[PDB]
Amino acid sequence: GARRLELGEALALGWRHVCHALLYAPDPGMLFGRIPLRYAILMQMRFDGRLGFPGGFVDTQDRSLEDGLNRELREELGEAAAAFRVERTDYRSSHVGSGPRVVAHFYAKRLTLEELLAVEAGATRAKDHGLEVLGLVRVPLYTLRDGVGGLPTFLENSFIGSAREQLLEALQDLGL
Amino acid sequence: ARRLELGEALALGSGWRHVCHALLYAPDPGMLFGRIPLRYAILMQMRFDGRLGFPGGFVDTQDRSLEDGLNRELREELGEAAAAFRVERTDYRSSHVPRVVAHFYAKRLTLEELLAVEAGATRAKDHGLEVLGLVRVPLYTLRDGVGGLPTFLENSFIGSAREQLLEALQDLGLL
Ligand SMILES: Nc1ncnc2c1ncn2[C@H]1O[C@H](COP(=O)(O)OP(=O)(O)OC[C@@H]2O[C@@H](O[C@H]3[C@@H](O)[C@@H](COP(=O)(O)OP(=O)(O)O)O[C@@H]3n3cnc4c(N)ncnc43)[C@@H](O)[C@@H]2O)[C@H](O)[C@@H]1O
Ligand SMILES: Nc1ncnc2c1ncn2[C@H]1O[C@H](COP(=O)(O)OP(=O)(O)OC[C@@H]2O[C@@H](O[C@H]3[C@@H](O)[C@@H](COP(=O)(O)OP(=O)(O)O)O[C@@H]3n3cnc4c(N)ncnc43)[C@@H](O)[C@@H]2O)[C@H](O)[C@@H]1O
Ligand SMILES: [Cl-]
Ligand SMILES: [Mg+2]
Ligand SMILES: [Mg+2]
Ligand SMILES: [Mg+2]
Ligand SMILES: [Mg+2]
Ligand code: NA
Ligand code: NA
Repeated sequence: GARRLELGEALALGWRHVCHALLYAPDPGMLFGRIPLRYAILMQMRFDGRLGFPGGFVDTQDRSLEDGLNRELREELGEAAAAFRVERTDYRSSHVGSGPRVVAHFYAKRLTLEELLAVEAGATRAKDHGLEVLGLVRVPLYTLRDGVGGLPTFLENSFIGSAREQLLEALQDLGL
Repeated sequence: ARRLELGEALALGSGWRHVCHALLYAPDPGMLFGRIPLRYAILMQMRFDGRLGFPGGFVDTQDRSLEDGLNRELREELGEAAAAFRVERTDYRSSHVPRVVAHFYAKRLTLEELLAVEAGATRAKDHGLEVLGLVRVPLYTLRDGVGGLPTFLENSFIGSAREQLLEALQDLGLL
């Protein structure tokens, strides 16, 4: 897919910069009792008809990449997002997007389960709800019985740009 | 799957199980970007297997009817905002065919009822467990031509929900 860049290497090009973020939180619940949920991971169904992570374009009124990311999260989720900040400490990888001079920045934030729920809960009151944002979904991590149902089936769905691959890496690296 | 009449499908042996699901929808005067008219908000959901489907579940013997069994599953899967209405036999659509025959419904609500339904749908009993969240079908197609609804239909669905969506979009002039 799109070439993997360094931050500064990509930051060098004077271009459209777009940041998205995976909010996760640890999950002691079990499906049916049997199945481990492990973590609760927040994606969203976009206006595209594709699955993906929240956030969006970085503009000229953004003091830093983070400012725009944290801005585009509040737009898409409402004021549950104002309980945290995704801090570049969270920055994971960059990819050259299919748009005219479009780099894509991927973040991953560890929230607590108690913060994460209130995001879902405040999502109908969001500014872009039923507009850019159609609906928040969780990611299934368990994959069982069928040997195909669960996560694998989930990843057969459509994903925006590089979200599938961003999602896979986060599961690998942050050990599963 | 393969179509059948309702009575035909009610005339069946003890080894058969029945399952009910309902397409909820409401008129929407809003527009995407203040330009693309939206039309209706049509709720679908992310299942435990990552297959896109409609609210609903098995009828089972303990519910008095198919409608009851739908409405109960609907309050479990969607939360207590589904108690604001009740999806009757006059909201039934079709019956399709392991040994199961699946019934599909379409219920037209207010915009305010359907919006109130999304807010409470995280407090639902099956949220996190059975259901992993709610979504709206985009009905528009974007100027690129691929985007919008067509790209939403590229997703992997459960049983015949796709057929049932495409059916429900044309059949009451949502297309
Ligand atoms: N992991 C990933 N990996 C990779 N790329 C990823 C990834 N995740 C997401 N992306 C996506 O991230 C980009 C933007 O997506 P978003 O996440 O939604 O960012 P966002 O929330 O800040 O805003 C979205 C934009 O809003 C729209 O704007 C309207 C409107 O303002 C109006 C005015 O447009 P302007 O040209 O004046 O706006 P500017 O773009 O110039 O600022 O027309 C736009 N529009 C409508 N249809 C089209 C079209 N077919 N082609 C181009 N533009 C279109 C679109 O241009 C954009 O999709 C690409 O779509 C790319 O696919
Ligand atoms: N449009 C549609 N058109 C048509 N069919 C449709 C449509 N939409 C949904 N369906 C499906 O609605 C039926 C099930 O009801 P649901 O719609 O999911 O609503 P519901 O809330 O009652 O949930 C049914 C679930 O199924 C039950 O448990 C599972 C699981 O634990 C499992 C436990 O043992 P297994 O080893 O068999 O698990 P699997 O190997 O089967 O995955 O038994 C149930 N189950 C799991 N997978 C399947 C399958 N492919 N076919 C039939 N039953 C299945 C209940 O505990 C759950 O509630 C059929 O699975 C059917 O495929
Ligand atoms: Cl604004
Ligand atoms: Mg946005
Ligand atoms: Mg977006
Ligand atoms: Mg059930
Ligand atoms: Mg259920
Ligand atoms: Na924006
Ligand atoms: Na409209």
